Amino acid sequence: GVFNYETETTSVIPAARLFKAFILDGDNLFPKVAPQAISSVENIEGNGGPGTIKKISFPEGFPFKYVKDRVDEVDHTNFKYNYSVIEGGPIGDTLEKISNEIKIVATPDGGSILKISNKYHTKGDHEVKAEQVKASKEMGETLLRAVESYLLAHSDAYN
Ligand SMILES: CCCCCCCCCCCCOS(=O)(=O)O
Ligand SMILES: CCCCCCCCCCCCOS(=O)(=O)O
Repeated sequence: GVFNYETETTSVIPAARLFKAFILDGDNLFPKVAPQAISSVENIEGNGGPGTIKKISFPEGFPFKYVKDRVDEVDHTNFKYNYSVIEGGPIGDTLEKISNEIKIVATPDGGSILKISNKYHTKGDHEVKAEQVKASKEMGETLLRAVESYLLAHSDAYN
């Protein structure tokens, strides 16, 4: 079955610039701006388009060693990014896949709004724990703020 989780957050970065950096160049930025959140990002196969497999390794002492994500869909026009956690970390005999959908909307003040949907695909009927989702939300938030700060301090990047 599927557990559906949802949340929203704001950014001081315009939608397109944030999408280009935070979403489309997370491979480069995450290990650079938040090394104590993500140690490395490895392209296993593909470009960045649908089907691309990436291996995200976490620092020593983290609850998980790594996860492998698969790019599902990339919409440059509507700033939509869909990806799935397909292996590692929480994935195993209790959890088959986590399908994520991200959308970034412009706001008139020059910022943006992020809408993220998480779907936990469980096999035999595990329960998904509140502290698992809450941890994942904290990770995403840490990544966003660290990228945000970088983009404020590096005006020439991702224009
Ligand atoms: C293994 C996947 C689950 C990880 C949960 C981590 C939540 C907190 C992430 C910030 C840690 C570091 O934050 S930082 O302020 O030093 O950059
Ligand atoms: C409200 C806190 C949540 C903010 C959203 C954070 C989502 C992380 C984006 C990773 C995109 C890159 O993922 S990738 O493995 O496919 O390259």
